[PDB]
Amino acid sequence: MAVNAVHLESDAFLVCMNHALSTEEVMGLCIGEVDTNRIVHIHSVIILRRVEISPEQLSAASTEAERLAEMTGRPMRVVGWYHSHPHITVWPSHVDVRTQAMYQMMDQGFVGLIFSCFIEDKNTKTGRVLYTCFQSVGSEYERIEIPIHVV
Amino acid sequence: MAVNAVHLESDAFLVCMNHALSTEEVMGLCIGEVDTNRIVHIHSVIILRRVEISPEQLSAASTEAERLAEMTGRPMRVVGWYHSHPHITVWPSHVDVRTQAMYQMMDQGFVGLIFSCFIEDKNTKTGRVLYTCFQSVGSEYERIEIPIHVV
Ligand SMILES: [Zn+2]
Ligand SMILES: [Zn+2]
Repeated sequence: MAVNAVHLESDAFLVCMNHALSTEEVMGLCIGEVDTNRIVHIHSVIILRRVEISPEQLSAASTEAERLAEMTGRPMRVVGWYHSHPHITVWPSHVDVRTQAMYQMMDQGFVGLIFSCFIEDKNTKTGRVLYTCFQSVGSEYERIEIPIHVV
Repeated sequence: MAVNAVHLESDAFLVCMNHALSTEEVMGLCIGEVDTNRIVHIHSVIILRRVEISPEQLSAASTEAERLAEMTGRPMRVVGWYHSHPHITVWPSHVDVRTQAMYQMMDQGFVGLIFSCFIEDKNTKTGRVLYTCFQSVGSEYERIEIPIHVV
């Protein structure tokens, strides 16, 4: 079992929350660290528009990794990826599962993260936001949920 | 200081050594882990032919990351990149420094690794192989050597 849990610091949570409400095609970059107990600490999340990473994406990631490392004193890095599900259920689409899968070909403890304000019940007057953390598992891959906590 | 030292297990060393002798354009992928003391453990190295990673490169990396994690029990990942300097000095070319620099925009503790059997003295009868570990540091980037040990 690669990752036991994911500790998401409250500020990075609020960022994902704010974009989950956007309700509009982008993807986020989770930045933080991993400790002895296979726990992924996410201190910040940056949201921007085979495996390829644009120089625009690199500079944004590096800038926050600098700001975080300068704050904490510890070295930071990209540990996960975020995107929103405003028009579908919070669960990872089969594309997300196959995407996360090839991400794990590099970090193996890499993490998939999804927020969703979507509600199919069109008669309820009650607000809802879901957030799940997932990975991937011959033959096809499938979702495996990772416990996620907020600090 | 992102990384204190690099612990390179003896078998991964021999691999880099074997290709350093090839004397012939490829690049290697260092696979391992990082611990509390900012030490990069490299358990294996795979050598194959903006930031882009081919699906051919991904499958190779994942396969060894599986084999290592199955052996050690701990989760593995890509921690560095290797290439040989058979026709130049062991020191990182300015391209290597700029390459390593944008690698660090993702991992920050990511490591550059170079082996070299090159000897400019054409009158000496004595064999030599150098290996250095480096990173990158507004304005231009420059080489910063990382201590490297073999297990
Ligand atoms: Zn999706
Ligand atoms: Zn070079």
